[PDB]
Amino acid sequence: VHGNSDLYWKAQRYSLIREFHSRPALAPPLIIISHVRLLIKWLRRLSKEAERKLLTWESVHKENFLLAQARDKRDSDSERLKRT
Amino acid sequence: PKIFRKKVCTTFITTEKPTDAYGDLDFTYSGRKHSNFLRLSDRTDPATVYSLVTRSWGFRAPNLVVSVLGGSGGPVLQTWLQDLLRRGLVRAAQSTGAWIVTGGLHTGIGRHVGVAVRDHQTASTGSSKVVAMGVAPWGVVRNRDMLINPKGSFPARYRWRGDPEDGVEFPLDYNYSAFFLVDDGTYGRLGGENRFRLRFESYVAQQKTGVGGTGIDIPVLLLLIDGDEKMLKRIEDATQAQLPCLLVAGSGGAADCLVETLEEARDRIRRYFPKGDPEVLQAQVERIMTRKELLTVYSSEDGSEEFETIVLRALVKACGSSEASAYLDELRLAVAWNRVDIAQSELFRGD
Amino acid sequence: TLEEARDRIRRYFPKGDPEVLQAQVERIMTRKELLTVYSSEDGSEEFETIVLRALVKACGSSEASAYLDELRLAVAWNRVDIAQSELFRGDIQWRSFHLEASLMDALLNDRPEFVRLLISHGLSLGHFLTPVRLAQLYSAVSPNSLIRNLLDQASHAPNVGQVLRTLLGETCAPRY
Ligand SMILES: Nc1ncnc2c1ncn2[C@@H]1O[C@H](COP(=O)(O)OP(=O)(O)OP(=O)(O)O)[C@@H](O)[C@H]1O
Repeated sequence: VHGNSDLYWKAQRYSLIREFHSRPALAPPLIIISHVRLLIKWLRRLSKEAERKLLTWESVHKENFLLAQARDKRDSDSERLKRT
Repeated sequence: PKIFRKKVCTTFITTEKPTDAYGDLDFTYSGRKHSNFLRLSDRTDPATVYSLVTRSWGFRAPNLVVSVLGGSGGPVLQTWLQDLLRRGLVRAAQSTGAWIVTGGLHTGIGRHVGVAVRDHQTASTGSSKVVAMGVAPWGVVRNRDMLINPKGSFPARYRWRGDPEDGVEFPLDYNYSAFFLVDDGTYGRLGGENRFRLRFESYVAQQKTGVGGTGIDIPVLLLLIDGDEKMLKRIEDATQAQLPCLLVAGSGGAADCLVETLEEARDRIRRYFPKGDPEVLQAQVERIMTRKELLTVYSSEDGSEEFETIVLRALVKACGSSEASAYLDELRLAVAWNRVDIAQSELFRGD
Repeated sequence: TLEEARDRIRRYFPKGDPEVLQAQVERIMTRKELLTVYSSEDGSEEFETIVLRALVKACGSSEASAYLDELRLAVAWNRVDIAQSELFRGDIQWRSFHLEASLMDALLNDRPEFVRLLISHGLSLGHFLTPVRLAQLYSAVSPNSLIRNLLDQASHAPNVGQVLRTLLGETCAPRY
């Protein structure tokens, strides 16, 4: 079981971190002042060129990945037997 | 730094003004990656042009420079010559590492070379592009009025393919990596750009190959297709600067020079390839035979890997004086091109 | 077709009825282009090429419509090896809509190699994707499929963006 349990834990670990991120930012004894803050709030009711430089960098690595995959497929022994 | 590209190069209208068009040019709604761009004046110093290329834009040094000329067959070339342009030239430029100096317009030679570059990039995965560079006059550009705004490193959405008008303005081929648009302020003439082409290729043929130089001089070869009368005046302006040439078998002035090298009647030979101007162009034939060694023939020996060997034979024949310096240059160029298979079977046979 | 004596030619293949069947030879030479010859060129994969040459020769009037029909028939037969080595050699100056029509035939049917082949020969998809063509792409849906039922439920209130919203919600869902 040990392998599938480690994969399941690594997948759920994001959900546990994300639910400590969105909490009232005080300890439970003192959270009542933040529920009062929430209750009165209920009663009242990357830049553009940095994104472009990022996505062009990603597209460079995508093109290198697909070329290296194609060169590894072409130099295999079964494909070379097909061409022979 | 971005104003530095404008403060070095100037443009004349002849009232000379600092330039305003340095571009990271891209094409609208198309796959091709941003391309470099410059609008330039004529009679500029080619040293700062080259330092713009290898320091600012960023291109490696050439191991070979092959400029293609001609333009007789307008819309469609022979498929035999499309086999020559695709499987002879562009894959040799992919292997050795080379620049192709061709008119960056969509007419004549630059269209056919652009077909060969596109077809070779499709049917081959070598993880490296073919550096093709384009020179063209500023007056014939289709959308020259879009490229003004001097802000910096701007991708100008150059509208190719639009407003189809023929004969006057020509669009830019997207199969080129960098553009050198040479301006005379004429806006409609064909171009006195042949002087800048000869000065730039002479300056490239002065420099040395390698990391800190310390190598051989960069070989520059000229490839001709059928052409016109002004192409033969372009032959002579090339071969005065000690640049060898190479001839194809199709028709025109190229086959004119072939049959003239196979052997009054010569004036009759002049009276059917252009049908005009006998005695001035007969003096051009006289200067062709003053050189006699910077001209080679491709038609007798044709092949795929035969092309790079014919380039070497053109460089050996045009070397001239010393024999041992010629074989030294052939060995060090085989090292520079990173091709062991040439030097092992053509330089270490035993002769 | 390799070339009085023609009545003598009639007097040994059936040995009978000379002049009526001579009028049949007359009507054969009225057509003169719907007749092809197999004997000079024989081969295994030569047969399908000879079928194409018979269809090109009998096309007649327009040249560009003949090469358009040869390309779209090579798409319809699902044979890339014909179109690559007999239609993209370099003799034919292919235009835009000549390639866009065969690209629509290669998208509506499931021919991926023609999609890669026709995109690689210099076609711009920014001009290709007309919203009428996009409606024709989502039209070619099998009636016993899943998206046939899902696009019928999206027309109850094409409507692809509503299908993506009812699958993926507000977030994690594209627009159109
Ligand atoms: N400005 C250009 N530079 C380089 N190649 C081009 C340019 N315009 C078109 N091409 C290439 O040439 C082919 C089309 O040729 P052409 O430009 O003669 O007709 P077209 O523009 O398709 O006609 P239409 O105006 O009907 O679209 C296209 O596949 C394209 O890849």
